[PDB]
Amino acid sequence: AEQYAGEYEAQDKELVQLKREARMKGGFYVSPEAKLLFVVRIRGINAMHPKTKKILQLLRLRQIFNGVFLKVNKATINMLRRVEPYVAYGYPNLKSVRELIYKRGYGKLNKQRIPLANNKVIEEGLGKHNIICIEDLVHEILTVGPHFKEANNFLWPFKLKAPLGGLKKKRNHYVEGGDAGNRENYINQLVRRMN
Amino acid sequence: SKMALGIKRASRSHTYHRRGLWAIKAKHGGALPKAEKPAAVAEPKFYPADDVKPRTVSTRKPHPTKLRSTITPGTVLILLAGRYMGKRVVFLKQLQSGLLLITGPFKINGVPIRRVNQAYVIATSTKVDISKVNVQKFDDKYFAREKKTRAKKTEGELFESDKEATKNLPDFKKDDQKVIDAELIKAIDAVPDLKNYLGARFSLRDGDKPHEMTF
Amino acid sequence: VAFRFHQYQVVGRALPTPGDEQPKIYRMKLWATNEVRAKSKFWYFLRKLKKVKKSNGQMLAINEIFEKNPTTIKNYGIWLRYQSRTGYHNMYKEYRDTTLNGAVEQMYTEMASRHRVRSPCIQIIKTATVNFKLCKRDNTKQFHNSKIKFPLVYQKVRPPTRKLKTTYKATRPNLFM
Amino acid sequence: VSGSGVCAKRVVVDARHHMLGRLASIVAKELLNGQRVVVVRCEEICMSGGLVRQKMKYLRFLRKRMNTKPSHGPIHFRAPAKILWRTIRGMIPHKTARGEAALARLKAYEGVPPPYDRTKRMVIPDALKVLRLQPGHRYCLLGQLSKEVGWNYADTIRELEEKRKEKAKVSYDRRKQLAKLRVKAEKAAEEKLGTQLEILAPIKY
Amino acid sequence: VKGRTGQRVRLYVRGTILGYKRSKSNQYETASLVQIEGVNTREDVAWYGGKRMAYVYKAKTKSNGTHYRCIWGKVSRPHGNTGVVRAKFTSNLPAEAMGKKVRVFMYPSS
Amino acid sequence: KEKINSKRTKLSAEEASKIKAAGKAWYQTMISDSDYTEFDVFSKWLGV
RNA sequence: AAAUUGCCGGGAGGGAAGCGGAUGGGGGCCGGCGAUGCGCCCCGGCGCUCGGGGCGUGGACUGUUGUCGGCCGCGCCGGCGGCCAAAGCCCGGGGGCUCCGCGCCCCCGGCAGCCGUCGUCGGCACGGCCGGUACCCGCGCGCCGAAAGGCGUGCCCCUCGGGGCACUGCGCUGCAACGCCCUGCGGGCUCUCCAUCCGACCCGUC
RNA sequence: GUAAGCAGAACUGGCGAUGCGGGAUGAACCGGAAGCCGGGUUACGGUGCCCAACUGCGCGCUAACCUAGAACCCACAAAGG
RNA sequence: AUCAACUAGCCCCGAAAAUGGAUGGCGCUGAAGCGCGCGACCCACACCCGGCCAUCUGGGCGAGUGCCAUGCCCCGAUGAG
Ligand SMILES: [Mg+2]
Ligand SMILES: [Mg+2]
Ligand SMILES: [Mg+2]
Ligand SMILES: [Mg+2]
Ligand SMILES: [Mg+2]
Ligand SMILES: [Mg+2]
Ligand SMILES: [Mg+2]
Ligand SMILES: [Mg+2]
Ligand SMILES: [Mg+2]
Ligand SMILES: [Mg+2]
Ligand SMILES: [Mg+2]
Ligand SMILES: [Mg+2]
Repeated sequence: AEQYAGEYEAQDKELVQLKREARMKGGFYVSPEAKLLFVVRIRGINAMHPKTKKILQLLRLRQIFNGVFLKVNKATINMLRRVEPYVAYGYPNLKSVRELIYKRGYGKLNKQRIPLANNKVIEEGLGKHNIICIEDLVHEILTVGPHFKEANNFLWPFKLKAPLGGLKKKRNHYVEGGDAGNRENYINQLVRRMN
Repeated sequence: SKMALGIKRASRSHTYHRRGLWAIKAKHGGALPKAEKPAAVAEPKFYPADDVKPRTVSTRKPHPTKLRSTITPGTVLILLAGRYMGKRVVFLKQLQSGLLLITGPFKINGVPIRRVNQAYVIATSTKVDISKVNVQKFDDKYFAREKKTRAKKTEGELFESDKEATKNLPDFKKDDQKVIDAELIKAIDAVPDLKNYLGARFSLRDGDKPHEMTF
Repeated sequence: VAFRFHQYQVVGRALPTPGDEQPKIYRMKLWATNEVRAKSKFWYFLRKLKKVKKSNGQMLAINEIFEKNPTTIKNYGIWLRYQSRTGYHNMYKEYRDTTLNGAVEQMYTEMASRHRVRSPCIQIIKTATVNFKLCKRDNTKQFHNSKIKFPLVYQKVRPPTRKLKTTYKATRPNLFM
Repeated sequence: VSGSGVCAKRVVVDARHHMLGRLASIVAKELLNGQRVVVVRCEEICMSGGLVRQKMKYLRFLRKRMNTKPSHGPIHFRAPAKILWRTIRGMIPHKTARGEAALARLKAYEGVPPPYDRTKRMVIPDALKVLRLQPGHRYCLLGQLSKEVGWNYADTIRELEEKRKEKAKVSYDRRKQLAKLRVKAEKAAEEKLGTQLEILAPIKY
Repeated sequence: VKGRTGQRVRLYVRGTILGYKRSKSNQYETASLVQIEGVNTREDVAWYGGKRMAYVYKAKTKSNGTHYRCIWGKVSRPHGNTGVVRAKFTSNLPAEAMGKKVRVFMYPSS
Repeated sequence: KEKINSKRTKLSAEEASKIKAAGKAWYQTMISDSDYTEFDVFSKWLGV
């Protein structure tokens, strides 16, 4: 945990260092596009096109106000493309990821949803993957790791609270005024009121 | 810093320091003592049919109820409930069981030294100097009821026989009131008008919004 | 304090292609409510002008412009293209405001009031601090005088906060401009 | 509109130059919350829209009558007190026991019949014409409407109000006299008590 | 007024019962709605949140020597931007209680 | 709290000038607008 | 037996009544509706049970408060990072406008007080609902302390203040304080009538 | 087919079999699917009264001497001045 | 300082039906209308936590101080017809 935190600040200073250096040297630095998405479903299980119903069943969003963590890649982001009217999604940061894992962390242990209230559950779900504590799980998700598949399929879909303070219109896209689709950085702003 | 207190308490080394395993490394050699098999009663008078459970000695040690920040020995308080609601009294000190101990004084308010729950009082921004008063004589046993037997039903014949007799608060509480009342009046006359103030009772006359009212 | 709009400048380019592996760079000055909305409007314009789509495009940077001197009043001009109910039109609107950002929000509200055009319909061609002695429009140019003076023909009476609000007030209010 | 919350036994309302709909919604919520109102000078209520618009509205209201028994259908009132009372009945659910008990608290009068002459008449700032209409829009007075609709007591109310107004002018001059003497009395006590009364100086004006 | 008879100190602010927590077609009798006299805004009811109230009515039969009755309750949370509160009582109020007075003391004070 | 040398000299003046120079250069390319010399029928309307 | 009718006593009624959910007001009815018994002791005879006193206690229901957890809402404050951060403030310099909103507009360079957005770290105060312990907590095996709690030794860190780490064992382990009433005009009821708010079209059927 | 609350087809969903919150009322429109309860927060829809929520903070437009105008389906109005 | 055309926002004309009549009603005119916003609030059997019922899955309990074993205890999800 000490070293994970140390590289969190190291990377956070490194981004500013690079951007400042690029401005200094004349050009500009393009930030590295996010490796991780947080997707949260915002529309209910009623009146769904069957292909969309399958998309959500595959993403593990089988109930309104569930949250899942997703790898970014052309396979999955074009899967979200097909189902954007039903999800709101974006780029989780460290606080959002860690406090989702702490306050709403459940593990798919033997098909049962075991609360992640102690370090020992991870010894059982993982440990063939060199993930031993909650902080290993948080790091190995956030910095999408060689074992992210297992450390996400271990996680149970986050069963989130209804958005405190309300929610804008769910009918439209976030760009047009609504809530579905990319809100790349602002899933962070939404999570503190889903959670 | 409640969180910092929690961490410092939860540290293993400081748990050692608190539970005092050292000085248990003093008595019983340089190693922690053994425990034994007590309770050799072997004399059960009666065998309960259901699974047996004995009585609890509560091993849990609740935190004392905390006093408000705006309460200092020497404040003038406002009673809220009971027969003395509205009376303005003086907070002497928080007695050991967790309740406030107040005085009228009894000469001016008719409120004796009495025990009042912290919930039902409001602090006032005023202070009196009560460095010179003796209170140590007060405790919980001073107020412990020793309620009599439930074989007495208060009838019509007792209704005013108790009033026309003095078999009531015994004379030493009477005597006590005199000493506290004197030793606190001497310091109440130092503050102007405070005698009239404590003689008055607090009323919420029309157009008075409590949340707007300071205290 | 909070501004409903912000003026960003967004730079993007096509993907590198092994023919012409250094694509040309496009910079645009956009108004939008936040970063993602600015970016999404940016790819709109490059798709309809430079034939560049986001999938075959790349975002280089989004930065937010702020105003030099929020404490000084500036005559602003906005050349804007909008869609009426029956076609498209080109307008010039002059405002006075301490920030271009506030002037743009003023313009969106004024368009939505005078012409029932919603924000999805308005394209801001050009913004320029058109200093005085060059403003073309009566409503702006009539405020260009020292020794300006006028009363408050219209002022609300209302308790300073909600706490003072009563239903019954024995005395008729005294209004005077 | 939540309700004043005042604890008065009755609240008397000087309905001169207030708006019919808004005065009536405020009063209706007072009545529903349980506060007894007495609206006086109901004949002076201002209504937005021209006198011609209100005329046309009220004659459309007149054509509405039950065909097979006219005495049964709409009851088209003419007095300003009754027109306001009907308006408030519009906002109160009058087909429930709560509704009829609500209207029971409502007493509406033309003018100010005693014992409401010797009573401070509270106005509702949420409905005054001065604060609710933009000066320059056409409006009308409920009394002038009802006169043109079939209320035959306009002259009587005018007579009673002119008498009441002069009778109150006399008393108000009496209270000017008493007030100047009491001003003299306040300074008589002020220059009689000095250091004994400094405490009121920083909270007096 | 002067030389009057009645309670000599009021240690409670009056309030009016106003209804129930209701949607357009439901009532939730568990929580009632109360208007405290003198409170006008959402922040100010945060002070009374907790201070218990009393519905004091009076029945037809005399019990324990009095017709007066008391049902007990407290201010749970604000209800809206205009100083209305939600009140929770030991046993749900009669529907006839809406419109009547309620005493709101300051017992659980601070 | 008692005015110790709380944040003191951190960077030399000579590069502290170039950093601000690069900042102003970026802001100039940030607020620069197009010349609008492509719209030969709307030159009068656009003002240039 | 019901349908149905009469009499007596009660109840309520502005063009239906009946029914569901809330309590409230009446009734009518419930003492397993609600307890007085445990431990310690001394006789006085019959270590054990009963008769007497002393003893610490203990009960249905209900109430308030405290403290721990859990969840939750709400308000206040502080620090940091990012932006070219700008700006006002203090100092400097450079342009264009020509009687002009004119002692005007624009721009750059120094500074060392407060002050937007985005991100983040933390502090506090109030309150709601549930829970009250065989495991997580907690208590004893030492002392001081009414108590919150303080107290040992050795190694690392800053070296002020103090901070971090450590050797670790046996056991035990259902949170408390005080009330109200106890045959009462009491308590509460799933029964009856009535009022009030909300809901509510008459069932079987094609 | 002139059009049809018309007849016949394609992909999907709904109703039928379904309550519940909103659209005043409506089988299929909008939200949403359900064991019984307490607490919190919401979706759609709104905050003048009926009716729980602001006569809240802003900016304009409209004056209707025709029932001014006021909810996706929707309960319509045109050509033209 | 002025003239003409063009254009589009609200409003007006265009605009006629039979029981009395329907922005849902009252009413509304620095709106309680129309267009765009900003806070907060109010509102489902929806979402989160907690109690309990049932179903389904997965477990523990014998040289038995041992159990309606068809029983008891534990974990997880779910509940429309
Ligand atoms: Mg809220
Ligand atoms: Mg919404
Ligand atoms: Mg849809
Ligand atoms: Mg029979
Ligand atoms: Mg009849
Ligand atoms: Mg019923
Ligand atoms: Mg009952
Ligand atoms: Mg707590
Ligand atoms: Mg069928
Ligand atoms: Mg609920
Ligand atoms: Mg309301
Ligand atoms: Mg025109």
